Amino acid sequence: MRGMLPLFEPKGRVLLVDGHHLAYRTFHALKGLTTSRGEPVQAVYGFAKSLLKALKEDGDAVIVVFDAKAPSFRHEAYGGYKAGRAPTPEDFPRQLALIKELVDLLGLARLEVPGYEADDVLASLAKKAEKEGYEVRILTADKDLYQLLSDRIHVLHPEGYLITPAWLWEKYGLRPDQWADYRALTGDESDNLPGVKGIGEKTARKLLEEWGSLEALLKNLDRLKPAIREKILAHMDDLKLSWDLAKVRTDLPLEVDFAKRREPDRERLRAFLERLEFGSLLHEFGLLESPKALEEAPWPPPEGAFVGFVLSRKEPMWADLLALAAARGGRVHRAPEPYKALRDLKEARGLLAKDLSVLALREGLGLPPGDDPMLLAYLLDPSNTTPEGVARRYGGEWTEEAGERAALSERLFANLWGRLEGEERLLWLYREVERPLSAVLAHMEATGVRLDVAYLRALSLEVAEEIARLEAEVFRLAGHPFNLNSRDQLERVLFDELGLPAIGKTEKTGKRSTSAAVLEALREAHPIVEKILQYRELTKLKSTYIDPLPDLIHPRTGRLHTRFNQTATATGRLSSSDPNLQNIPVRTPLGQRIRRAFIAEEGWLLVALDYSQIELRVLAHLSGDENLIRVFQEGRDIHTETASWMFGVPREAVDPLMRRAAKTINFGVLYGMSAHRLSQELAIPYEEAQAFIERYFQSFPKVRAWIEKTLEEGRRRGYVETLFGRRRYVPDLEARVKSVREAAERMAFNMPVQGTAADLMKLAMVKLFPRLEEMGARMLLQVHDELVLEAAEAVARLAKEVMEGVYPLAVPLEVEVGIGEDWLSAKE
Amino acid sequence: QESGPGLVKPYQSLSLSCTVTGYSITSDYAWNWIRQFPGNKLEWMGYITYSGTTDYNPSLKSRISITRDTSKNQFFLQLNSVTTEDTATYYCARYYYGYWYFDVWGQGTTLTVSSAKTTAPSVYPLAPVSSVTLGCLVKGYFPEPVTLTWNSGSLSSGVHTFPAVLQSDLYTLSSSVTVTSSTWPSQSITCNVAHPASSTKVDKKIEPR
Amino acid sequence: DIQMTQSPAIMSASPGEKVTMTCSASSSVSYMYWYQQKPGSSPRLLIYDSTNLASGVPVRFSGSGSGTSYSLTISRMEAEDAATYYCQQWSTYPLTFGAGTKLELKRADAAPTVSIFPPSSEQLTSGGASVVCFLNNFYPKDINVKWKIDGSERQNGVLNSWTDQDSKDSTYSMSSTLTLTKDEYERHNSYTCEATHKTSTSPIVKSFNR
Repeated sequence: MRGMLPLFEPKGRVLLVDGHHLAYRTFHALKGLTTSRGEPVQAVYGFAKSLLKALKEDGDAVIVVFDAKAPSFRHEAYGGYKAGRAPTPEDFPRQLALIKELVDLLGLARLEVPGYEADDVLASLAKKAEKEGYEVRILTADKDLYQLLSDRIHVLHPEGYLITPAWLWEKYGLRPDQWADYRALTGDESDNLPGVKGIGEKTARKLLEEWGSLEALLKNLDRLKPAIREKILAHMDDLKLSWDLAKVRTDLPLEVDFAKRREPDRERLRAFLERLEFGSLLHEFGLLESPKALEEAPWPPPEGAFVGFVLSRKEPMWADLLALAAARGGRVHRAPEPYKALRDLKEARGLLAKDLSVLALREGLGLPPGDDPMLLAYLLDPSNTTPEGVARRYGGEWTEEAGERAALSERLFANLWGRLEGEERLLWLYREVERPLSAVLAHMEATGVRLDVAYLRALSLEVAEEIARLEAEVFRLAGHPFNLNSRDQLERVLFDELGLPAIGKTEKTGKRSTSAAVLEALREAHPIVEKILQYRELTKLKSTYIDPLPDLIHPRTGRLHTRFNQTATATGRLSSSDPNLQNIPVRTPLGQRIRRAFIAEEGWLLVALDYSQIELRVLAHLSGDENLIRVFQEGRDIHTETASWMFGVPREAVDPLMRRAAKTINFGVLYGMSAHRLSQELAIPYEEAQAFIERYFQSFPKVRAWIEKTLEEGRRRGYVETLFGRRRYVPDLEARVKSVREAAERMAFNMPVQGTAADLMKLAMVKLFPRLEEMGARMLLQVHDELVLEAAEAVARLAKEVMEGVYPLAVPLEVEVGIGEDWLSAKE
Repeated sequence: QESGPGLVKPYQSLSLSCTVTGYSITSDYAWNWIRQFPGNKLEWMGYITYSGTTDYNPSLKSRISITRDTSKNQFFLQLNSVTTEDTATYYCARYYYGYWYFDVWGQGTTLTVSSAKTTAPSVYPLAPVSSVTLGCLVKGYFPEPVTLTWNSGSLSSGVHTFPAVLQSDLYTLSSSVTVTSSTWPSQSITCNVAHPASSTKVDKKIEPR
Repeated sequence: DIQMTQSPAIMSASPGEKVTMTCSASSSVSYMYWYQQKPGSSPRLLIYDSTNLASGVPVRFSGSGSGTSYSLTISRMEAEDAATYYCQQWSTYPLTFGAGTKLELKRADAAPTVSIFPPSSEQLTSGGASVVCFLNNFYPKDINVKWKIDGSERQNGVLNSWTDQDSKDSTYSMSSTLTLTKDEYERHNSYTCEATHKTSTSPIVKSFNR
């Protein structure tokens, strides 16, 4: 339930936050934040940012309280010199000794009740102000308080967004008055409760709403179905330990008067933050102004300016530069000659800084990319992956003229940089990852890959034979020759061979629907509809079409140029375009023949390297599973060791049947999957499929806890953070329909796996770029988690050292190398 | 299904929306926007990916705006400063990517940019002459279009629907059906007309007068 | 931005003939996209880049072209191939479609079914009177409809509307409506609707008296 950044302390019409679990949150995350001396400041940093985010909505005042539980030296350290003490480790109580003074300096009050827990204090102050006439809002991070949501009591946070009381009836479906019984059968972190079983794929995560009809665990009921009643009477003294969540009593003896804000002491406020090196982010209280009507200027000194350009087509390599401008101090610097203006500039700074550098490298000019507003908005919200969308949302427009577009890049920097300075996790991703990567992608598009012009023509007649054979197969059946592919003439054959049933909840009735997913469910019976869907997969390449590789070759260089977008994706990968090599059918005899066309120069060789099971390695690092890290530390196979601990057989007695069943779960865990989806891929039944997911969690305990931690930090957070700090704004994780919520959860635990795996590649490409310039090698492609280079034996060993030793992880990374003349000779 | 207004005034902002169910706008596929009619010449307006937007529209980027709402599972369209220069008749297309091609394509919807008011339709019955050939006259409406179906969509044989002609800020549409003499008038034949612009739904019977 | 032009626009062919149509650009064009659309449906795929056939597609269809002009050629025509075709490219282009080659089916010259219609009681109480005349099933599209009120020929107030070719038998249909007032209807008596076609030397006369 809600939360993302620490903070705390109620007051009428203001936030009602808690400061217990919010100190434990920022210690297990954002660990890469330290000073130049050697003082930790990874949790002390969340004070001047969170309380600032809430001050835009504002209210009256804020008070201050501490914890008083049995294990608290780390939690209640926010007032050690005041009152309160208990026992816990020595590594954290030194950091909170810096915030206790900054409390009374902003004009905030204080309160402390020793003996009673912090969770009991919030329940008392919520119901007391309701009777007086004040507006309150419960607010918390830990999954304990949500039952107190009623009239006049709302949901918000200084951390993130807003939720209503009707929004509680959406995903959950339960009422507030009975929400105390929700967490009494779930589990999650801090609460010891092991036992979910299964029965009907619901387990305990999707069963919750059925328990409302006759509780069973608390008062009445004797007999019922398994898993819904079997795990209550079996587990003794386990449910009697789960009542710590229910310990949120509203009847505690406390007076405390609600008063307004005090005078802020700004003389010492800035004195404490400078010793922490964060005394510069105090200029966030100002307002912003930006119009598209700017001034003009000629050519005198335009160093460090924001450029803008006009092209003939969206592809930089073939396009002609029609106009070029610059912006410094709110003035537009127009040019009479486009090709001459490229030599007067130091660096391409502004919108689409990568795409302009590619135009310069063709003419013979080394232009480096600097700052770009496209990458600034990408880190704050992944929905803004357009030069148009960043302008229209934040205040501005995107025209066809270069003079107005150059002046836009100056303003889109002023507004987005202010929001990025308060984010240290995104500044690391902008200085060390994004900006220097723009210099790498610019060279892969400018140089390109050489193709074998004698193979593509021969393949054009080879595949043509496979087409004519399957075309003659449908002509042999049904009798009369007709016009295929056309929806109007396909129904005429279905008139002769009657067989048209329903599909499901996926929208029907229209004319667009009779070309999307029609006949895809009918293949399980008739062979006539199978030789048209197997044909839909045999004849694709560039989906029916075949984009000519020898004709798309530049008349100047002689190589194919592929555009790599740095933003695009949601996870954090580099999506290609012209040609889109991101989605190629692998391990298939069709997609393997397309790679044979991609060769190197007359004396150069292709060195293709691929990340061997990185998506399974990252799963172990973010969880901390002692059994999953064990497989990689030794250097064994993951698909074999999983099936060993599940069935109870040794690693050598594992046959191809059990290794297959384990492979489907190891690839399914990336997006979660379900027992219904697992039953369709394998020959295993519905009731037997549930046991295969349980044996996976019995062998790997911390992995189950991680899914519960991501479901926590997702439905409540709004986004899903990675190891480095990437965002993913999705409010879909709290929906009414079963089809919208399930699709949202599938995207929750999919970004910290596929995104970090892509970020380790992004950070590797930056460190490998200086080493390629001296060795005489170059970078070419980036598909999925594979990097293709062109040099050969000396570079293969150097590239392996950079990719593996990119960041110190808990698991040992392994990369598979491959040297050859072509992409098929190198394989992975 | 294309949802939006049937009429819009000059120099204003247009708001359209194509709804989707089943396959969400977060799994895969890019959703395009392309128009057609009356000159049969088409024009592009851009797309919207699963991740966010990623669109790169044509030379006229100062007016078009593409946004979305993932919670409701639909994508909006905003065309600022809409004039008479816009050809109109918007279709919601879709790209596949990885391997590029257009396959599906939207509904249609005939929107017109004018300063005139929305008018209601008037249905008049016509008597069959020669080998029994009926008719339905719909005139005095603004703007396009009207869904005409004979016997609630049961009779489809011999149905010839004529297009609407513009005669000074007014439209006139007609239709005709041909059946046997053993049918009329032992069996009731009716003209069902429905206008989505004025919300005027009225049923009219063909009586022997 | 390049301009796409399809030569020609409207053309007809009989079942069994050899059809040919071309799509041309202004500059050096690489690769082409081909589409198809029937009256009352969404546009789909058919032929792809330069020559070969797509998922499905009959063996009678074939492509050609390289450089400036790309064409489509059909060796055997049928009654189900008549539809509208479009062309697009993605080489040196931000993607835009062509004009539209509307291919129709050719049949025998048939005579028109003309019938004159009188106005209803609901229209005369309002204040107007519209005399309609439906002409169904005929070949070709060229036809001259003349309105003669009591001897004199009327040309003003005639709303002509032509339809597209059918998919069942492939024929043309036209509608002519003469919108007049109530005061001009009660003044006159006889109204005629003629039809001059290729199939007949003399016009098809149909009139009624009040």
